[PDB]
Amino acid sequence: TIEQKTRAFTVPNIPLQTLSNSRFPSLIQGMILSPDASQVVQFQNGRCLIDGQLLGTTPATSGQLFRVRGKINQGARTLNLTEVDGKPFMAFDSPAPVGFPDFGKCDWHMRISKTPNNTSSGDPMRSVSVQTNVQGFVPHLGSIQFDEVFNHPTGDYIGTIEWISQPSTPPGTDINLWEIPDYGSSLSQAANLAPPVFPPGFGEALVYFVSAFPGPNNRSAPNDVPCLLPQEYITHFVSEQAPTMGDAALLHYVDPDTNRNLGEFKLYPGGYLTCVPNGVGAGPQQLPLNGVFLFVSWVSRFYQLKPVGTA
Amino acid sequence: RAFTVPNIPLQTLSNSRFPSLIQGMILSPDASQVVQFQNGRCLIDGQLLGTTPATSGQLFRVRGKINQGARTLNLTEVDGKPFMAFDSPAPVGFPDFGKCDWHMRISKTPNNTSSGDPMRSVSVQTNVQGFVPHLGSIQFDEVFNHPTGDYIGTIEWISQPSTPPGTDINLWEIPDYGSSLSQAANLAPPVFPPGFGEALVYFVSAFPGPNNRSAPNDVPCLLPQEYITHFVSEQAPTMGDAALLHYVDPDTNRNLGEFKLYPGGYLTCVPNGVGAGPQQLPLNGVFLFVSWVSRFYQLKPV
Ligand SMILES: CC(=O)N[C@H]1[C@H](Oc2ccc([N+](=O)[O-])cc2)O[C@H](CO)[C@@H](O[C@@H]2O[C@@H](C)[C@@H](O)[C@@H](O)[C@@H]2O)[C@@H]1O[C@@H]1O[C@H](CO)[C@H](O)[C@H](O)[C@H]1O[C@@H]1O[C@@H](C)[C@@H](O)[C@@H](O)[C@@H]1O
Ligand SMILES: CC(=O)N[C@H]1[C@H](Oc2ccc([N+](=O)[O-])cc2)O[C@H](CO)[C@@H](O[C@@H]2O[C@@H](C)[C@@H](O)[C@@H](O)[C@@H]2O)[C@@H]1O[C@@H]1O[C@H](CO)[C@H](O)[C@H](O)[C@H]1O[C@@H]1O[C@@H](C)[C@@H](O)[C@@H](O)[C@@H]1O
Ligand code: NA
Ligand code: NA
Repeated sequence: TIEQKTRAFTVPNIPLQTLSNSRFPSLIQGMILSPDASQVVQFQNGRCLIDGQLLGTTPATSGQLFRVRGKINQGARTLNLTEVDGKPFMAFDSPAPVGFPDFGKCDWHMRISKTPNNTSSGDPMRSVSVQTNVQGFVPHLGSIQFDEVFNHPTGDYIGTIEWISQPSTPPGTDINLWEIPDYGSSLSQAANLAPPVFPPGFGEALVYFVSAFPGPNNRSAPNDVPCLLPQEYITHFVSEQAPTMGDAALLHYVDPDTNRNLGEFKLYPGGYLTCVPNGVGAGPQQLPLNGVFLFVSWVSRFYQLKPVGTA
Repeated sequence: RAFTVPNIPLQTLSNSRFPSLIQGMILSPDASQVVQFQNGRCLIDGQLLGTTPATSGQLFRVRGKINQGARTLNLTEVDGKPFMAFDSPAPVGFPDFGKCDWHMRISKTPNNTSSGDPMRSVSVQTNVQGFVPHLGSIQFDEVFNHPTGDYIGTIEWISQPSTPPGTDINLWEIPDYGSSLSQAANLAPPVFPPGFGEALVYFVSAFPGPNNRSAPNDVPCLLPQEYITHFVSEQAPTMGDAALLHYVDPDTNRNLGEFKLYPGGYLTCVPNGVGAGPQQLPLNGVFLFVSWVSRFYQLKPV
């Protein structure tokens, strides 16, 4: 319809501190730049074009995000993946089932239970561990491998990663949540991976939204999980499907108390934000978390942003 | 601002009492069922009620301080901000699962270590003297012999209440937020069956744990969480007694049934006799706002 092809672009009118991470369900706790200015990312969750096209394993909503489901035989180590709703995972079509975790460079410590409940007594929760850099980690091929033999009844199991730790191998290496796992095998490449996102350069830098995930690391600091977009942005775009009318959407991060612009950002159609750091050490991490991103105008990709923060 | 609801199939939307996909749309098994959920409560102009969060990020989490050797979790908001006593039933997003024991998993935050499993199991009964979230605290079943600090987590699975012994889980109910001395202030109000041929519509998702029926623990809620987020963002003024919705098959554009969305944040339909109701409909439909109507507008039976 005319209305559909002329639908004005909008973003959710909610403060950032109230919005959610798109790599796991949690409130956003900060904005950061990547420690390495050359950091390329290839997250498989939290990937959506601003006209509402989902990429990688990204779900439309948080209901499906960061869950794992599959069948496992008693005495086996192999979880044969399905979609979160129990339907078959069409392998080679996607890197993994929709919402499957994309936490690379760490060990996963999962909690799962047999579904649906068919019991009248007892604790149904089971602890399993998954390494992501071993030959058995092949979600693209339809399966992942637990560390230990699964001595519990054969069936359909659902759950999630509860906490993460430093990868078992190579021994001594740290968690690196900037990376995704290898979804494929030594024999087969993972098909339909969401593409990499490169630093824009020319004064601009990628903006990441972070939330702490349980577990230790070599730095005795929170495991901050960076993502490109709040989940509510993704849901909004999927619902709205507003046509992209320019190279980038200029956003102002506005203080709700004073109505003053705290920082200029560009939201690119590929589904990521940039800013111009106001010198070394400056950046969006210096801004309060109660601001609201407001859509100002479609702009050229060459449009220059006022630098944000203080060096 | 014109009123709209999210253009996303129902099966892709989320429960507003815990983060999970909606797996069904039902009427209450008891036609006289009154509900008083504290989460998933939002006026359709974007006004949150009870303990309802704007988004799923805050939903169904518990945070507080606990001392090594104590049984008491002194609650904060999920972001660590102080919780004000006597003001609300509980912190924003605090679970509202009544008539069950809670089996929680929590961890000390932020991480300040390079070693170890940080996860702790604790259990909470909701009908005991120590369950007083309105006063800012809940009591664990066992003494907490783990380091003092700021803990965050959620309910992992539920079971039949410890007392009275033998009683079953009933997720149509909420816990007792209040104390012996005072009732909880600012509870979201009860929602009563509308009568006049109409019936309340509930969105259901399964939650882990046993029960006396050896069946799934089904969690009913009044609105998908995405509807709440939408209303909070849009803040569209209510301009009729009810918003008339069509539940549309997006594959064909066929109208599968008429519903009313009331200003108080709940949906009704008219069942076409017994056996009929929204549970007969496929879950891939999208609700579409059609018109503001008066409360006397008669719905076509579903
Ligand atoms: C405190 C506890 O663990 N209670 C268990 C109970 O434990 C014992 C029974 C007898 C002895 N003994 O001879 O000395 C020692 C320990 O065992 C029964 C039977 O297995 C458990 O009840 C059953 O499982 C529950 C999950 C419910 O489905 C219940 O209906 C079943 O009968 C009992 O577990 C507790 O049951 C309570 C209701 O009666 C209530 O549901 C409570 O939350 C349950 O405790 C939880 O589950 C336990 C298995 C355990 O994990 C505990 O830490 C949890 O809090
Ligand atoms: C298999 C295991 O449990 N590995 C543990 C290791 O356990 C033992 C140490 C010594 C004995 N013994 O003398 O007989 C027996 C078992 O203990 C070390 C600490 O000394 C653990 O490493 C530390 O904790 C981890 C969570 C990491 O933070 C790590 O950096 C710390 O040094 C070790 O845990 C495993 O470490 C691996 C990296 O080296 C990897 O992170 C792996 O996932 C860890 O295993 C998990 O955590 C354990 C504590 C345990 O809960 C296990 O079930 C988990 O899979
Ligand atoms: Na692999
Ligand atoms: Na109480």
